[PDB]
Amino acid sequence: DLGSRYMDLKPLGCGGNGLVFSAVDNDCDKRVAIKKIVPQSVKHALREIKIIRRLDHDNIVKVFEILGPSGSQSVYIVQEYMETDLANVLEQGPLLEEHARLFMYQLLRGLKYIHSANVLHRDLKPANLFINTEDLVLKIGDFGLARIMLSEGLVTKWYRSPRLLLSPNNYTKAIDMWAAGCIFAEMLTGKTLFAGAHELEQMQLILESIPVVHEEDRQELLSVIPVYIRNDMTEPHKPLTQLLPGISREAVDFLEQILTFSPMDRLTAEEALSHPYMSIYS
Ligand SMILES: CN1CCC(n2cc(Nc3ncc4nnn(-c5ccc(F)cc5C#N)c4n3)cn2)CC1
Repeated sequence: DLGSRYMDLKPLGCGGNGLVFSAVDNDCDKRVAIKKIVPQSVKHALREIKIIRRLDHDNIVKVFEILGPSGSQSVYIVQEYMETDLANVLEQGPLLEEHARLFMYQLLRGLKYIHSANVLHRDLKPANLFINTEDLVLKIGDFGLARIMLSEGLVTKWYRSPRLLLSPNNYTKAIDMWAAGCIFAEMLTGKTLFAGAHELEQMQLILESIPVVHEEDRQELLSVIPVYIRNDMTEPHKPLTQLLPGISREAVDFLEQILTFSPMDRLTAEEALSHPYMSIYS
């Protein structure tokens, strides 16, 4: 019951920072999502506020207000209420190719925007992608958004690129592109593309399906895991076509251009939108 504006406070879940509540705005009779934030946390909240406050795109969750002691402009981030998240949608099964393709287009539009603003998403995963099922609108959650320049066991590693498994602190625009490809594959199958228990099993799963076409990358992998490194890494044992058996050639071909081992062969959000597979939303 914090403030006179935000009534009927009901929990929605838990973010990587704090709790999320669902509340009704008293000014306009429309629902909002409020993030409560409980030092090193003070510096981390200051950066997050400055960024998300200046971003406004159709595929980025809208941030309405920044509050503190009960409606004063701990911190409270008031943002738009979305019907559900992608994780919830995919728990009910895979999507029709037309829906996976439409959400991928929106995800890429949202990424092209934040990348253009030199912001990246450090935690791109289906739980951070919000959906309004009637409108078929996908929006990228604000938590995780950062400038390009405790509870560790609870952070998801399944959408991490091979480069991010090898250099865990270095974040780039390309790492978001890998996660976008993993999310697309998951929308089509309903299953996690690479579901490794630890960083070692993860890399082994990717290496079973993704070709290593550069000697620099193969030399780097030979130092980390010599046993599962062959002389010809150009031909995986279980390629992407085998991991997505029911889905179309067009979709697998597009995904093969995103799920590249090296960030230098990978399509940027802008290049992926220009690809004939995405360019169909004129
Ligand atoms: C457990 N499962 C049940 C369904 C649930 N759900 C969430 C919404 N709407 C909604 N709209 C705008 C939001 N902005 N942040 N955020 C979050 C909500 C929960 C959370 F953990 C992290 C974030 C973050 N960032 C938002 N949720 C509708 N249903 C998701 C969690």
